[PDB]
Amino acid sequence: RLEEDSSKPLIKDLSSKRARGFFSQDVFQKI
Amino acid sequence: PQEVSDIKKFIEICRRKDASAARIKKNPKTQQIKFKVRCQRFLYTLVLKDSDKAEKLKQSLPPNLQIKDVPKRNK
Amino acid sequence: PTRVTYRRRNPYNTTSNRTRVIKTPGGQLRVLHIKKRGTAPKCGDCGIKLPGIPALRPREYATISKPKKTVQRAYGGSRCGNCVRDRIIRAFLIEEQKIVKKVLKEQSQAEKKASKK
Amino acid sequence: MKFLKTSRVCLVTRGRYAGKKVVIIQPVDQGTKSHPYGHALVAGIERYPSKITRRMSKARIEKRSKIKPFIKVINYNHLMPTRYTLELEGLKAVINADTFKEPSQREEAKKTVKKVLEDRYNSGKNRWFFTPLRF
Amino acid sequence: ILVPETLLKKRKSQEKARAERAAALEKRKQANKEKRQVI
Amino acid sequence: EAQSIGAKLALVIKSGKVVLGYRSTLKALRSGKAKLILIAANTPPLRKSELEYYSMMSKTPVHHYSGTNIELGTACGKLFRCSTMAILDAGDSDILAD
Amino acid sequence: GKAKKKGKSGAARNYMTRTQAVKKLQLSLPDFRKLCIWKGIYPREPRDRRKVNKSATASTTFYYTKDIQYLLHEPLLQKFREQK
Amino acid sequence: GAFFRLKEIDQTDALRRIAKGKMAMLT
Amino acid sequence: ERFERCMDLYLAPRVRKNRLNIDPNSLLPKLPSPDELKPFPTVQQTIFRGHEGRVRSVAIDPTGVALATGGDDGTVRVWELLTGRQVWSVKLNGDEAVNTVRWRPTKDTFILAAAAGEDIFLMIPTHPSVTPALDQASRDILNAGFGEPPGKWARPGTRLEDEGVLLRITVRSTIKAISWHRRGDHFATVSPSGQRSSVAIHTLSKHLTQIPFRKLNGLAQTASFHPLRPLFFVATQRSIRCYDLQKLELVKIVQPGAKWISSFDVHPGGDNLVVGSYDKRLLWHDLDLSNRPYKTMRFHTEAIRAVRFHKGGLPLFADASDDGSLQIFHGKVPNDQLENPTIVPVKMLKGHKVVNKLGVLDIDWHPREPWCVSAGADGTARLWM
RNA sequence: CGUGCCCCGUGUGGCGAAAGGGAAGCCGGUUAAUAUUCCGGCACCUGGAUGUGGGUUUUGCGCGGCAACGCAACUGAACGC
Repeated sequence: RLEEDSSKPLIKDLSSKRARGFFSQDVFQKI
Repeated sequence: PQEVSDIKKFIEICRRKDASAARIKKNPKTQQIKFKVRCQRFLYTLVLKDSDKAEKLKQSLPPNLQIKDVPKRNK
Repeated sequence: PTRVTYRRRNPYNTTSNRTRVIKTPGGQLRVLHIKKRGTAPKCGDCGIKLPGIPALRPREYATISKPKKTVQRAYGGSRCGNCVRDRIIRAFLIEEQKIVKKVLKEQSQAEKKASKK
Repeated sequence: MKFLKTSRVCLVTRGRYAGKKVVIIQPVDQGTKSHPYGHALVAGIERYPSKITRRMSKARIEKRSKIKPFIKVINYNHLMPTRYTLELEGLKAVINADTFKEPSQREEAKKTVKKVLEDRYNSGKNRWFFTPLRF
Repeated sequence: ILVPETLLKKRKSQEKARAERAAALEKRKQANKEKRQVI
Repeated sequence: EAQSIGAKLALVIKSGKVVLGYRSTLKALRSGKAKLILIAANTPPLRKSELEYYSMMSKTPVHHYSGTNIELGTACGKLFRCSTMAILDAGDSDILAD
Repeated sequence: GKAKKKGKSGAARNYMTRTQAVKKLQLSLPDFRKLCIWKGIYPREPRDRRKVNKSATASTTFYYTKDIQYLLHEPLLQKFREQK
Repeated sequence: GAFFRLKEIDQTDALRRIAKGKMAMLT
Repeated sequence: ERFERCMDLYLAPRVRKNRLNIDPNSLLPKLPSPDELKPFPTVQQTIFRGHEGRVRSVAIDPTGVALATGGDDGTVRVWELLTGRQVWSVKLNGDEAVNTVRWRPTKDTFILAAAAGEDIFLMIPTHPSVTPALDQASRDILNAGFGEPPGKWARPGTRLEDEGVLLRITVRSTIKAISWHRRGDHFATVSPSGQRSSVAIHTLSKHLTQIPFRKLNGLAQTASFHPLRPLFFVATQRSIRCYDLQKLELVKIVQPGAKWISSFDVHPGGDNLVVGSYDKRLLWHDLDLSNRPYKTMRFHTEAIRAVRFHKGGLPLFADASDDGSLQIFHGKVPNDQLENPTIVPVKMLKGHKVVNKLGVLDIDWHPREPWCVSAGADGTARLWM
């Protein structure tokens, strides 16, 4: 139990991103 | 063996119940006086360096405990 | 005479027969048998010697008192200060990661129930 | 920005008080003549309250509910900040360099800290602050 | 002046602990009575 | 885009204020004026987690550099290893715009 | 010179804990209490609880070893076993 | 065993909650 | 109740005890009449007021007519003893509080030594006993040796000489103790945070600051010179080490049974010591009988801040504590050095006000008469006869 | 209360080293022949019992230093490292 009381992205990777970084792999480019 | 440099500390060490022996050592070459008391688990020696204080201390020493001067050429 | 001899009936130069040469008040040169040197205690996480703690042989520590064997700190006399600091940091960060993971699990459950309803 | 504000819970990780939960009372980022470094005037508790059961007497309940504090100057490098915050009205300006230089004043400061932290523990909040750290 | 006497130290009383244990045991006995069935 | 990462790191160190090393980075985060943090990949995990906790408390953005400390130092232009680095002033770099 | 072990003599031989006494007498606790009540055997306080037993808490009751021996030689042990 | 990581908390209302840091206990 | 009696009979451990039945006053010591030791101060007689903040230091001039008080407003002030007149006031280092003030023990020459912050100020006061001849002799004695090193001697600022400050020694840490030597040629400084430079014996003549004892085994609190011999007592937080200076090695260590030593004073004879400590405990040590306390006294409910003997043949010693209180004790040492001194409190002195749990901070005895002066954190000095 | 109930862990014992591990004694003198063993002096270690002093205690289990750490002692069962 999480007992609680009663009272700009930080990871800025410089340059969806996940989809375009995954579906752009070697096998997908090769087919 | 332990060293003592204070007279009343030596006096109370002599007043201790287990205090067994006492002796006076005179070194004329280096002009020193040493008061040795054998008190069971250590031998305590007071260093005096002054004859007037030696006189006073051997006067103030407890009477029941016998004090003696060590002879040269110990047998 | 400048030549010496053993006096413990063990004639072999074993690490238990360590000796040294002394010159007596009688003018004679003879041997005293010495014991092994004491080893300093080491930390448990790293192998660094713990400062402040006498380097004695095992049973000798029984005669010395507790404060002479310890340092007034958590894990004192068993772990060093750097290791204690690292342990505190690790424990706090582990608790923090657990709290963050529980928050994420609660948010995931809230999203699941929102999608269901 | 500056996260080491006045009401800020941290935990001392070096010294006799390693791994001990503490709260800042006054930060000195620039440092004084003594302590030529960034430091904090802080108050914590040495012995935390002990758990209470129904099988022991009221005097024992009170004795294990007692709390014994400490007050200290400690280096920022020997703190490690905690995100949590403790707001105490009694601990406003209880300690200063004069108190840490005068032993009577710091004794009175520890008495005041004991009273206020006992009052909050009796109130029943900040149990994370009042429980020991497991390390 | 020392006065020889005899003293009887405080004994460890188990009254409270037996109280909680008996209460808990009676609670599960009520549970077992609820679980009981017909004959 | 690591080539661009290195180019803008060189530009930001040439223009603005940069501090290198764990102790300097921690002091900057404690001061609360640091504007960017970089943590190398081969940095010890406890060190990394403490730095991320500090940055989260200070709300100072932090980025995980792909390479190791020697690579981070080489990219930053000096001839030693740098596990962690902090940027206090951006100078005239767009490193903080993203 | 015999190298005597640390806690194998003295108050350790002088006193026994209640658990040790019960196991040595091979008795149930009710029977042990019956015999202690009848023979007037009572707990005692050694000066050094740790020297008696290094794992003894403040709630542990100690007993005289000679009293335990008297209990061992009492015939009501045999009487109790016969009645059982 | 795992250490604090900001990658799986970034840009989230969970990150907002963590940065708010109310008293929290895992029991 | 009857069941509990049975359970007591067979379950409660039985212990044999020799109960103590004595008269409570048989434990109490027998003390000679407060009246039979008549020469002793009784009530406050003069008020010395004017400091903005708390007064940290009070001292009597060797002559017996001037009082020197140092206080947190940065001010050192010399005052007329009998009348309580503001004679000279001067501010040393602005916001830096004046820690201690002492006079040069010599009567022929007239210098004041003040410690505020990390600087020691040597001053020539304007007083109606400073002749042109005295002024020139004192200025020569100071300006006798002009013909990171430990200690930078230097000439102070133009305002400082225009007001009467003549010499300024600057050290690494903040000074809290100054002790003069009887000859006046040497003066010692104690700075608690000086680490290895905590204690420094300075020689005014040769203008030299020397660190004689690098290793001290504890944080330095105070120090003093022996009244009759080349020996130096340094009081750390837990012990007092006696060092012979002619050979420059430790000769003795004495152990006050206290957590934090506040102050100590050597008897004029030199064989006895009084130690006041923050744990509310006074200790008299016989420096040739045992290293443990010879006698321990408690009369105060707050920490002892000062202890001070009389140097004028009067058998008296004072103890100042933050209860706003003074205890005036009678201490008589036999001149044969072989009998035990008799210690009898004579009176309790009250009247100082307590602010922020701080009371009286300093005490000094008049050179020839049973008169005392107390400096207390209510900002005030008080002359007691 | 009800003459019971709980934990934890294997090769469950013996032998095998007068060179492996290991608590602690040195000097002077002495005999026809023994000596780190005898005499003289001066020490040490282990185990046990127990008293005085001291430490803590009506802020429950002491204080100081940023820290490394320091001191005359300065609650600590089972269980674990």
